[PDB]
Order: sequence, then C-alpha cells, then structure tokens
Amino acid sequence: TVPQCCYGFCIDLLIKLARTMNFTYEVHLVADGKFGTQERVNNSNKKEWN
Amino acid sequence: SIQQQATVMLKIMQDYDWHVFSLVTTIFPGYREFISFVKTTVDNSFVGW
Ligand SMILES: *[C@@H]1O[C@H](CO)[C@@H](O)[C@H](O)[C@H]1NC(C)=O
Ligand SMILES: *[C@@H]1O[C@H](CO)[C@@H](O)[C@H](O)[C@H]1NC(C)=O
Repeated sequence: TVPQCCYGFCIDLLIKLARTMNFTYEVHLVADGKFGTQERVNNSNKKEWN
Repeated sequence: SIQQQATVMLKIMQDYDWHVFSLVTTIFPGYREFISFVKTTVDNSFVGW
C-alpha cells in the first residue's frame, strides 16, 4: 500500500467541491481494482457489493 | 425452524417455475422476524422472484 500520486479531472472536481464546501479530502484507491457490483463469491445467496 | 421452512418454500417455488408470489400473513408473535428473513433471502437471492 505505497502512496502514489494521482490527479486528473476527478481530483480537480474534488478540489473544487472541497473549496466550495470546506472539505478535507483523503484520497484513497480501490484495493479490489474494480468498480464493483452485486456478485456471488461464497455463502450461497449473497448480493453484497464489492 | 420456521426460517428453514421458508427457505424450503422458496426452493419449491423456484423448482415449480413459480417466480412470482405474494406473502400474506396474519398478526401473530414471531412472524415479523420470519417475514424479515424471507424478504432478506429473496432480496439476496439471484433468482429474483
Ligand atoms: C449546504 O447547504 C445548506 C443549505 O443549502 C447551507 O446552509 C450550508 O451552508 C451548505 N454548506 C456549505 C459548506 O456551504
Ligand atoms: C470552512 O468550514 C469550516 C467548518 O468545518 C470552518 O471551520 C472554516 O473556518 C471554514 N473556512 C472558511 C474560509 O470560512
């Protein structure tokens, strides 16, 4: 979990929102690496978001 | 237990090609948690009744 440097359109929008709302953002990256949805991994019927 | 009975009923409905059902109950102690359990089971199931 080394800290990288991320930027782009989304972070610019986040900075604008923080400036307009006094937000102290803490940027994080998805460990799973996917958008995530309801998937069955175990425990039979499990529509849990990932 | 009644939850096992509800799961068996859901499996029987699935096997019987019955993907649409209506839950009609009556006011009686203990049935509220059974209704909650069956609702959670049908929501989490991928069958999509
Ligand atoms: C959020 O909106 C409410 C009402 O629209 C406003 O009173 C409040 O100041 C807003 N928050 C910020 C941080 O401006
Ligand atoms: C932004 O809002 C915070 C409230 O969490 C407040 O303490 C701070 O003074 C505000 N900043 C400005 C520049 O008004």
